[PDB]
This record gives sequence, C-alpha cells and structure tokens, in this order.
Amino acid sequence: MNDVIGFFNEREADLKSQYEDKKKFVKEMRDTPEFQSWMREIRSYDQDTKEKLNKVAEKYEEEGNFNLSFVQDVLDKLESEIAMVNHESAVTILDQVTA
Amino acid sequence: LKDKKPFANTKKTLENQVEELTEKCSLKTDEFLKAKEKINEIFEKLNTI
Amino acid sequence: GALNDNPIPKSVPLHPKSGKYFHNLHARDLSNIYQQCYKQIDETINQLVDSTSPSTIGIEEQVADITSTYKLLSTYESESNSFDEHIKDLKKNFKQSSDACPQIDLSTWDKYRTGELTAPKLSELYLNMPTPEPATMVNNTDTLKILKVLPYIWN
Repeated sequence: MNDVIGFFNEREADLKSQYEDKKKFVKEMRDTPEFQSWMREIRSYDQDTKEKLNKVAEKYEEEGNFNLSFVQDVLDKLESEIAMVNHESAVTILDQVTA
Repeated sequence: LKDKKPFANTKKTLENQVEELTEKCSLKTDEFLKAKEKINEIFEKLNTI
Repeated sequence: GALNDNPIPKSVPLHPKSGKYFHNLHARDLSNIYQQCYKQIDETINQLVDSTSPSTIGIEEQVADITSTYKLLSTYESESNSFDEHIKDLKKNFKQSSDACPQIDLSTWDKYRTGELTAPKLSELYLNMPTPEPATMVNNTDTLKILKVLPYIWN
C-alpha cells in the first residue's frame, strides 16, 4: 500500500500538472486578447452591416472560404487590380464637351 | 484522490493489524517460554532424584 | 460480489520488504529443548535403576507412565519437526506462487483488492499448510528402549 499510494501520488501529480496547465491555457483563452479584439470588431458593426457580414460568414463557411487565407487573397487580388490600374475633372469636362 | 483517502485509512488499518499480530506473536512466545520454564523446572526436579 | 472499497486486498504477493520478514518466518528450533528432555529422561532411567529396590516390585507403572510421557514428548518434537518442514515447503510454494503473481502497484492494488488479481496469502496458505504431524518421532534414543522394556526387566 505504501508503494501504491506513492504511485498514485506520482500519477496524480502528473495529472494535476497537465490539468492546471490546460486550465491556465483556457483562462488565457478566456478571454484571449485576440478573442476580445475579434469580438469587439464583430460587435462594432451596425445592424445591417453585421447582418450582411454574418450572411457572408455563412456563405464563406459553407464554401470554407471564411479563413485568413481566402480573405487575404481576395484583399491582395483587389489591391493588385486597383493599385496597378490607377484611377470631377472627367465629369465636368464631359459636360463641357456635351454642351 | 477520493480513492487515496480510503487508501490512507486502510493503510493505517494494515499497520494496526501488523502491530496487533506482532503483539500476539510475542504473547504466544511468552506462553511457550513459560512452558519451557516449567519443563526446565521438571528437569531440575529430576536431578534431585 | 462485494468488491473491496476497502483498498486492502484480500491477498497480495510477497512484497520484498516483507520478503525479508518472510525469511524470518520459521518455527523455532525446539530440538535443543527435546535433547535436554531426553538427557533428563536418561538420567531418570539411570537413577531409577540406582534407587529402586530390586526386592520391591511396582515400577512397571512408573516405567509405563514415563514411556507414554516420552512417546508423547517425542510426538511433540516430531510435530514441531513436521511443522518446520511444512513451514519450509509452504514458504517455498508461497514464494513461487506470489512471484508468479504480479507485484503490487496502484493498478495491481485495485486488481488485487477487487479480486481481479489473486495471490497466495500466507495466512490462508498457513491455514492450508499441512497440520504438524509426527515426523520421525524421536524414539531412537535409549530412553524409549528402556521405557519400553523396563517393566519386564523389573519383573
């Protein structure tokens, strides 16, 4: 029984170490600063904006698109199409032309 | 750990069993030694003969 | 079955710490006491010859009673001898069976306490140990020869 109690104490020291470490990890995750920032951004949208973003969230996650990879790739694609294709003078000169 | 609590309790029980059985062995040894003493007294009586 | 919520197992194999304790487990050598007895009885025989008046009869009952006494004493010695032999054989068998049984850890603690693992129990085996019998009754001393023949020699 002496040996048995020693072994039990060792095994439960290991289990307590693991459980405490992961409980601390969860406490870090509850609430993680990234988690808090993402929640703040999510709740920062207005009514219609948050509704539309939630609908697009459903769309992307149905496609699996809702990830940093796809979102960032779309960002970079639009950035490449905008910066390379450099964009009242036109409208006013057109009006002068027409008159 | 809840299990370990009964482990400690019945470990104390085991130690008590050890102590009691050792004491019983000692007492039976004492009684047997007293029987031996009686046998030695009878030895001495025989020499008187 | 009522499992052991009492973690003390019903039976456990030989723990080495008590393996040492088990080495000290033995019947005490009482043969010295028996030799003292046998010497005293031989002296009793010699003095019984020395004192008893050859003209007086009535020693047959003395010799018969001491004959029965010495047979009883030799029987006791033999019982102790067979007890020691049974202790030796029991110890050998218990060690072999216990070592054949898994040693004790927390897992085997639960198995042994719940009856999943069963090992020889020296208390149980000692109960199952053969009862001390007269093993080589010490009758070969000159003591029983005279205690047997002396009634007739007195006649």
